[PDB]
Amino acid sequence: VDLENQYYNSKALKEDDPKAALSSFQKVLELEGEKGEWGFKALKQMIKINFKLTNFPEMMNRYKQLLTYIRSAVTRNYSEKSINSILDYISTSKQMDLLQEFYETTLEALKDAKNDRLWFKTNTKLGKLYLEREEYGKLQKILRQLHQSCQTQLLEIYALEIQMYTAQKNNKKLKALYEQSLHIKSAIPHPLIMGVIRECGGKMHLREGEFEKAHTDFFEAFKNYDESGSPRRTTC
Repeated sequence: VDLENQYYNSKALKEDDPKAALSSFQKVLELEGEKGEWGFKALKQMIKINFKLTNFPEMMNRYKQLLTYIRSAVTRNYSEKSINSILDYISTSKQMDLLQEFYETTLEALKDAKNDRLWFKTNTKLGKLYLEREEYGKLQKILRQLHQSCQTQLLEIYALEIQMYTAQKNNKKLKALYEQSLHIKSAIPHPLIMGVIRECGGKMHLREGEFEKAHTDFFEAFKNYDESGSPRRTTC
């Protein structure tokens, strides 16, 4: 039944040059869409060539065409892996000034209650891009959504909150957040985050006057920064 579409997708996959190949992928899409997993794969390749060579708004258009096979046609797992890989390619190639908008459209299209890690990790990395952008207004909305997703990951949300208030320079809030973050640390995996909050916890203890607790905090933070790497290792 799908014997044709498979072959035309595989035929358009070759060619090397995007000249005439993109129109062939468009012909694969123009076969009446009935499945349509092969149209998704055709557009996925179209995306893979578009941001890598020349024009970007066309990539945004074809990515918006990709964001229709999330719930219907193609399964959530294959779409998750495809979006993740595509986002990694753009992150390695170009910077925030294009990537942030694609992250935003991805989160705008993923309006689904069953999205657990799919919503979270995208919103978290967008939060990091919004930290690099020097935006703190909409970052609070992002952090509101991330905090309300639970009320492992909560410590990440607390680490982003602390990262925001480190630039905002609100000491009392950072003290409250660290004292709240100590509760979640009891049953948790082993990432870098555990040593990030501790750095602030050290500085806070220097602000209050407790130098021994600051010493232990900076020692354990330095151990975590030794396990991950520099630039914060030397400063810690």
